[PDB]
Amino acid sequence: MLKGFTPWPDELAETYRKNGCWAGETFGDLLRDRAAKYGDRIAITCGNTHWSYRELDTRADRLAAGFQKLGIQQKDRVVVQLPNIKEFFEVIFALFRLGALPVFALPSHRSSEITYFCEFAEAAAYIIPDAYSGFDYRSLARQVQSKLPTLKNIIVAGEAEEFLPLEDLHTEPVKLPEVKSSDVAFLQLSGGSTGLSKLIPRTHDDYIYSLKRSVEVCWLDHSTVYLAALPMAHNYPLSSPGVLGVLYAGGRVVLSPSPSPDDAFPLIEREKVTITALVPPLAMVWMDAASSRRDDLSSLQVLQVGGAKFSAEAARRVKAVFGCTLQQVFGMAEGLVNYTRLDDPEEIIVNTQGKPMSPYDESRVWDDHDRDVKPGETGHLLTRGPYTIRGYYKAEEHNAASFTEDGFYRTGDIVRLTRDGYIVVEGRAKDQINRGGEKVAAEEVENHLLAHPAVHDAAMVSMPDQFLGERSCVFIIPRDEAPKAAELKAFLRERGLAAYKIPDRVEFVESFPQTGVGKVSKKALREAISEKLLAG
Ligand SMILES: Nc1ncnc2c1ncn2[C@@H]1O[C@H](COP(=O)(O)OC(=O)c2cccc(O)c2O)[C@@H](O)[C@H]1O
Repeated sequence: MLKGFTPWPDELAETYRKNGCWAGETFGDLLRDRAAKYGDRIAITCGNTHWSYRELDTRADRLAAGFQKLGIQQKDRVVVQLPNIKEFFEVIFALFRLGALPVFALPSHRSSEITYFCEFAEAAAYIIPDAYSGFDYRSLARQVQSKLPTLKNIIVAGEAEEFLPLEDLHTEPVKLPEVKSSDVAFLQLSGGSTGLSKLIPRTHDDYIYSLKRSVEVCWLDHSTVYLAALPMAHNYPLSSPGVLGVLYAGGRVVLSPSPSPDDAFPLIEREKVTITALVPPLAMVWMDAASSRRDDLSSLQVLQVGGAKFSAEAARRVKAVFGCTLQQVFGMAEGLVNYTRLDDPEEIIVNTQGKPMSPYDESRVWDDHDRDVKPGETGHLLTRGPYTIRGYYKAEEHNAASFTEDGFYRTGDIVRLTRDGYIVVEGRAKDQINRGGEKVAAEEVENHLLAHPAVHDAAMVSMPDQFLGERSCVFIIPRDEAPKAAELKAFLRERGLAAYKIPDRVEFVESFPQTGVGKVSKKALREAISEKLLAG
């Protein structure tokens, strides 16, 4: 057992292995199997290059041997920070076959976060591309080493300079140590706020199960052509169903250079993508673009939007702008993933954030005092299941606060449950605005503002007030010429919005600060409004 990992209770583990949730197969097996069945099928597409399943299988074996020869051992952690390129895949499955643990960093991470990941995880290696999106990662590597002289295996996919060329590692395959389906397979990152994310241990069994359910719930098959538009190392574009779900089903993954329509649209028409995944802010950009671009996105069958709540006023437009089915996805790297079903009524797809994907996912909505709220009532969401961790990596204190004594994980979201078990998310507990003794659901107000013809997007956050404790500020991205602030308040007033929900202040910006995967960082917005106030 990996040191720092919190296992599922023995009796539950058995239940899961008995009902078949935990298949007992490793990622190594998964690839070996798929490679044997349809080796010639194209698994990955990137620009003009392609990789068959057999190809990936072979490179993974040959790379694992190189990694081992390098001195990387079973249980070793390896911080992987690659863009959406083919290497990512040979890198993780090779690590998977050596029993080494990838730690999934994002392209946007810098020395402060990377140095942390390498120290905390006591990383044996750091894997980066030479340069991506205008950033030279070797300079980041140099910054990291100067902070951690002990990190001596810096692997670069591309021009390595003084470091180690990933391409020079492949060698003759070898006998590798046994990897158990119950072993931790990798460490993911949590996505809250306050920098330093917690590390999340996921085992082969519990993760592959999450992939199998996502495949079934999302109808993926040999005909699936999934476009990876978001940084694919994030839990959402990696497994819900993600690039890994697509490989599980024998489909084909297309790698986009960036999330932007300029890059993605041609790819959708050229490669005939049948499904892609976006986060709300990007969904807005795609919808605007889809109305000004002449690309043929007709092959699109399913457009996923998640990571954050995709407001009703926007969601309802998917069918007409893209002519495909919208699928809201509400998941967390900690475990639980919810989806609106592909054959659900338009209203359920447009007004909810789905229902647990597993029959064994347990959900509870509690009130501030850990008491189950009354049916249909709004409250704190706790969850427990086959693919939901029981604790963060080496984090006793935080675990004491994040998990109930019995095993439920407090997701940090405020939600209410529907009759059929669907979840209607209000927003995160931390994003609640308590204006002078009144709670305000930010997203409720943003949805209204999205109805205004001059609003591209809106993010409402709290701001300090010495008299009311908290006031509300909404950041608006103008859909061209920015309307006046009084015009927006009046708009909301005309709609009958309760007076205390109306933004006290309006800030116009060209874009919102975002997180690694692309969601709006309300924390950054709070800092920005808080700073402006201090300026006075
Ligand atoms: N659809 C939706 N609606 C409202 N809030 C949502 C949401 N999706 C995610 N969230 C917020 O994000 C955390 C989970 O954070 P991450 O680990 O960074 O993950 C994801 O955001 C995510 C999105 C879609 C699918 C999957 O698998 C993941 O992991 C939630 O607790 C919530 O606050």
